[PDB]
Amino acid sequence: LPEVKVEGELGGSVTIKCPLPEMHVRIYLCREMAGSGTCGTVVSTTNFIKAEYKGRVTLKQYPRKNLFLVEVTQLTESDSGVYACGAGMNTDRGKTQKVTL
Amino acid sequence: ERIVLVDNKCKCARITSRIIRSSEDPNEDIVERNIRIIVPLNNRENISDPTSPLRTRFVYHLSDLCKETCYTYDRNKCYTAVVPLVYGGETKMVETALTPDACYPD
Amino acid sequence: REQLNLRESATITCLVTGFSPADVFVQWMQRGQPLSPEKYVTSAPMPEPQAPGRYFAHSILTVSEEEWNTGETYTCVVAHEALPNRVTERTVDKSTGKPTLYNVSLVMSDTAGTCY
Amino acid sequence: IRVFAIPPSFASIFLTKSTKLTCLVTDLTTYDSVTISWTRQNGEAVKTHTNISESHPNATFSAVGEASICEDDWNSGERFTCTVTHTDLPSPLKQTISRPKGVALHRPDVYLLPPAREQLNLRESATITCLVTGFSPADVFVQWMQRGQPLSPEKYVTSAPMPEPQAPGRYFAHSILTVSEEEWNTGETYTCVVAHEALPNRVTERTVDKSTGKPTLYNVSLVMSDTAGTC
Amino acid sequence: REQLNLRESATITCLVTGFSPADVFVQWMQRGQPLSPEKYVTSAPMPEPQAPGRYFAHSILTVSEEEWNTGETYTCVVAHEALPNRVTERTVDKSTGKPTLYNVSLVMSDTA
Amino acid sequence: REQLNLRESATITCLVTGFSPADVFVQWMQRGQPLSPEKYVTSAPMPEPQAPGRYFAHSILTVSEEEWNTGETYTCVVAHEALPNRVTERTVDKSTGKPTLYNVSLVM
Amino acid sequence: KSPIFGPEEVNSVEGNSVSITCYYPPTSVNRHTRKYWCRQGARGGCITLISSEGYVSSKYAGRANLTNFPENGTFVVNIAQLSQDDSGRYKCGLGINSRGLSFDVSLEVSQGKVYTVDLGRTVTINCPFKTENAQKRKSLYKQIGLYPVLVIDSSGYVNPNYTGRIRLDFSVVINQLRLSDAGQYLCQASNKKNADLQVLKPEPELVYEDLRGSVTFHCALGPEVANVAKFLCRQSSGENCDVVVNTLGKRAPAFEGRILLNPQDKDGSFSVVITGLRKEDAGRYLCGAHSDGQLQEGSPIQAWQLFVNEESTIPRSPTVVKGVAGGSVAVLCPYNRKESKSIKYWCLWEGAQNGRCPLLVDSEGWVKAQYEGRLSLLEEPGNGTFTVILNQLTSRDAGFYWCLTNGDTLWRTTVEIKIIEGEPNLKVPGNVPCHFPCKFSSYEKYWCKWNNTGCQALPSQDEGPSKSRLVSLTLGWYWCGVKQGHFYGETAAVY
Ligand SMILES: *[C@@H]1O[C@H](CO)[C@@H](O[C@@H]2O[C@H](CO)[C@@H](O)[C@H](O)[C@H]2NC(C)=O)[C@H](O)[C@H]1NC(C)=O
Ligand SMILES: *[C@@H]1O[C@H](CO)[C@@H](O)[C@H](O)[C@H]1NC(C)=O
Ligand SMILES: *[C@@H]1O[C@H](CO)[C@@H](O)[C@H](O)[C@H]1NC(C)=O
Ligand SMILES: *[C@@H]1O[C@H](CO)[C@@H](O)[C@H](O)[C@H]1NC(C)=O
Repeated sequence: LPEVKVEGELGGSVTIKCPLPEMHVRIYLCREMAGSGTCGTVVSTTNFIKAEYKGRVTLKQYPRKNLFLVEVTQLTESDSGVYACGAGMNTDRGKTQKVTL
Repeated sequence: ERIVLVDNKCKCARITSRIIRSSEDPNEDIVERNIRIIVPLNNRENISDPTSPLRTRFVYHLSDLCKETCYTYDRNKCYTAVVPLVYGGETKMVETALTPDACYPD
Repeated sequence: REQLNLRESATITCLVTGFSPADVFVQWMQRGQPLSPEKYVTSAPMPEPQAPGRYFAHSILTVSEEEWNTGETYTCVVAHEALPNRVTERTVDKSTGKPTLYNVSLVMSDTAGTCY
Repeated sequence: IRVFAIPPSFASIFLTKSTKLTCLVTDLTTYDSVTISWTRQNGEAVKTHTNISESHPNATFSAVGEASICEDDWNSGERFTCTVTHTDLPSPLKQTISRPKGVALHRPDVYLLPPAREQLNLRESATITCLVTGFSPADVFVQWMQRGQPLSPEKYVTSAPMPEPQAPGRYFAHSILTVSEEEWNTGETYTCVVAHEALPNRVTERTVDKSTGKPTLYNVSLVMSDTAGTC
Repeated sequence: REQLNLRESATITCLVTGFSPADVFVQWMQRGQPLSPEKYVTSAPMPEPQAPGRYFAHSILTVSEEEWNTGETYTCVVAHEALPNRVTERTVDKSTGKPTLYNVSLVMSDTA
Repeated sequence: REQLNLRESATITCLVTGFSPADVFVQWMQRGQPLSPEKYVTSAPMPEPQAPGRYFAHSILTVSEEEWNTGETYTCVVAHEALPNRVTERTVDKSTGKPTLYNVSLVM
Repeated sequence: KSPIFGPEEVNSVEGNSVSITCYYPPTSVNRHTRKYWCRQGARGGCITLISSEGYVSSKYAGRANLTNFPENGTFVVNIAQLSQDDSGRYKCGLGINSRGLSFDVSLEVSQGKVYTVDLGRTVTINCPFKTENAQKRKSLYKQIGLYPVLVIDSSGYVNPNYTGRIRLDFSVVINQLRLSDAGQYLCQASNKKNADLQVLKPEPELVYEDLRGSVTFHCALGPEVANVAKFLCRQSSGENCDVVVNTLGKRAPAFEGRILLNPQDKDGSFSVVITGLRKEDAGRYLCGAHSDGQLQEGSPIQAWQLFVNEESTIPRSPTVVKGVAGGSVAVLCPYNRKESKSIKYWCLWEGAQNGRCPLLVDSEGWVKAQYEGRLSLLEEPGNGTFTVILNQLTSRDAGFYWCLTNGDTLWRTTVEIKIIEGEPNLKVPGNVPCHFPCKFSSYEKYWCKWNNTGCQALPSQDEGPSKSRLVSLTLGWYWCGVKQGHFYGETAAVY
């Protein structure tokens, strides 16, 4: 559980690296939900992308050394939560690649 | 009639479910959940390390159990540690048995 | 709960989302015995509005309320090309739904520590 | 002139893997004519001793014994003897040593009792006791280890097995360790390790320290969550 | 507390430590009347590896455990010269070591 | 506590301390009606060690242990000149002297 | 619950020693933990009365012993000098008292011419006669209401209660006694003399068996009753013998295939074998010949109290291995790793009651008529199991098959072969066709030359999927099957 500390301007873009166990059942990025304290998915292994983050993020899979990359095209200065990657059906406790912005 | 959902001996966490039939009809049967948890209260934080500090905070997330640091010794599992036993000049590392009932060689 | 209160019949629903490329045989088996095709009715797969490629489907199985009350498992099976073993048996029975009572017991003992 | 014959305890058989028989002669005149071979039940002997000292702190003679006996010989219990060659004795003296015969084999129970509250109030030193009750045969070997590695034997002082009051064939020892009260008050884990020929892996250990040993308060924090959780 | 669990017996230890002329005579008594001598056993005095002049002794009493959870008091009487009044007493009971605070804190949530 | 554990009887003490002159009257009454003189015994006044002018006194009431366990609320009354109304009553029972054993803190 | 099993209820007379044996699952922990015999005190938990670790109480001092038999998996507590005070509820178990793992034993001590016989057994009563008169008018007399209300007519007619089982001479012999028949009859010959009759229900012979295992009951009833049809109850709460197996032919529906019944021996002692025991098999099984079959009174019976451990070392065995008609199967039968095989007998079932298994194959290699050729047993997976195969999918083969061994722990694991007609996974009959689907082909399609002694692989088309497999013996019964390596997949029958 490591938490990458990234900074970028209003237009500055951030890339996120997470491990890929090659399971491919579900690998996902999760913004921290501060309004309730749990974790809410933003991108996963099936197209679901958040309405507030509509078409501003994408995922990339690499088998060379098992990369799952989140690329954010835009950035509306909205404080990015703890983008904790995880695997499996259970989002809340599948957390691993901790990232904060 | 209990359906034992889980029995985790790493944490003394047993979950069983039962449809108790209070009234003599349908749609009044209470479906239950009998979580039973035994707190060690004197076990160390590191169960296999005797000298570790005492464990005071016990966290139980019922999803990680329905499907790692343990809280209680499993009685069927042989827990051992290594201790130096210096006798003469010859210090020797020996395999002490933390749980002696379960650690007899077969 | 309302249709159970009505006292006539109950309908368990098997819903499959995703469904990349149509393709799915859904079978309803109870106690390992496949049930009659008359009882369970499936649906023609329609798309998803969350993703046009995605395809969802439903299949309802109706029984008497007493059969569900008894506790029979009636678990539905899904067969898709995507399927890892090429089948699923997702799960449900009366006593595995939302609970109404919780007596959590938290016994604390200074000489516990070796979980029987 | 003093001569003592000491049998090999189970601790020596376990840790050193060698059964050494010691017939020591001390506090006498020096002649350097010592050559002793430990004689078996018959006339033959195994080996000679080594490392005899021709000087003593009180300006006398000090001798030691040394042997290497195969362990099944000790298990069977054939009688052993030591006979002296030193010319100070007009007639050689024979010391008889052997293992007691077929006893039972119970296993110890180890209990650590922390220092009393009255002793802790004085802020001088606290005594922690290790009680070994229940064993059988009469040999047991207890070591103390302050938080980590071994305490040196000046500190504690275990007694000798002495038949338990009301349990016909079991025994009990007692080893007491004296420590500074701060040392006990900081919170150190003190461990008692017993080696016995009846335990699982011959050894076991029980540790106790400041807050485990008879604490005034229990401080817990159950934090159960996800009480629902699709199970 | 790990011996009472077995619910077999209870071994109470009287630790006299410190005396000079090693001659210490210890008895056990419960409710006045002295306990008969085949219950406890007393070790012979041994020098304290610490205090070079002093000596110590430990006397154990094995009582049936049910009795001991009846909160019965057992007292250790020890006699030695350096003792002001020539004797001294110590009393032990079921509640001699009871913890003062069971300070628990339960955090029950339905949200992970 | 030990006398209660023995279960045969129990003695309640009334320690009337720091009064002058020496004379004083001590009596007991459980519920309202004065307890019969054989039950309790009052000591004679004696000079208090610390305060030099004040003399203390004791009154012991012997009652059955089971009666004490029922919390019968006895009261020891003292009559003395220096008192404002010449009478002061103090009551005791099993309930009195029990601290807050259970301290539950429910928080939302 | 606790896998500990013992006598649910002992009883005895004062001053008589009692022996109480408690069974525990044999594991290293269970074999080396503390064995305790405690008394549930009315309010307060157990007070440990005796322990395996040399402890004995205030009482049980010189009266009691507690021996531990780890090999049997039991421990026996012996209590001598029983008294009326030593009656109540006790527990025998392992580990800590306040912990569960235990069994409850209810001990009751009863205050201390007599004839005591079991129910439904021969008994006879003597009544002294005055010889001064040749034969005074006498009959049988019963102890019911201070005056022998007519129990046998002086003319010799039998009472409706004691009908057709009494003979009188002074000796009176009655057989097939029910529980209510016995009594302290006062008989006169008028020279009144006392007598005593007692009937005792036979104590159950406790049998502690494992889940997914097998049990054997030995109904050694007396030869006399021997020829009367015999049966095997399963005693419920209220007196109703859910008859499981019957010599006459009755069969219990939820016990098909599995149960086998040995034929009666010279005497009258047959054994009943049950396999694949489950948690619902725990209960009192009552024997008893009395032609009808239903356990009815006035019949010699023998009792067993089976307890099925829910923590068993026996591994899971696939209960059914259904297969394609004309194809093949694979039956992996577990056995005790400790003791290796002697004879790997493999059987069938005649019925749910008779069910005499027909050893299709044996370690020697003898095969039955219809399975001559088309069946084999192939030891490996050696590590404590094996794999019996049966190719050429005939329908009739549907049923239950037992993986017998003549070692020690005789689990007779049972497997159900549900045959279903469908596409065959490998190709036909030689002369040499053979075919297995590409999905099934991830392994290594092989050929063996069939020998009832030992399957030996011989050359054929050894390539990739070719039409898929094939057989060639260019220059008997032969096999063309898939192999996993350690284990084995299906077969193929060529000539
Ligand atoms: C304490 O915890 C750690 C895990 O948090 C574990 O330590 C390793 O486990 C092996 C098991 O035998 C130990 O023998 C090794 O010594 C440990 N690795 C190391 C650091 O040596 C185990 O739970 C405990 N190990 C300790 C602290 O001795
Ligand atoms: C007791 O537990 C609470 C809650 O975890 C903690 O805040 C406190 O520091 C603990 N105190 C001690 C003495 O362990
Ligand atoms: C008691 O527990 C509470 C909460 O668990 C904690 O905040 C407090 O510090 C504890 N007190 C002591 C003396 O440990
Ligand atoms: C009892 O609980 C309340 C809750 O806040 C706390 O303030 C109080 O200090 C507690 N009492 C004691 C004696 O700790």
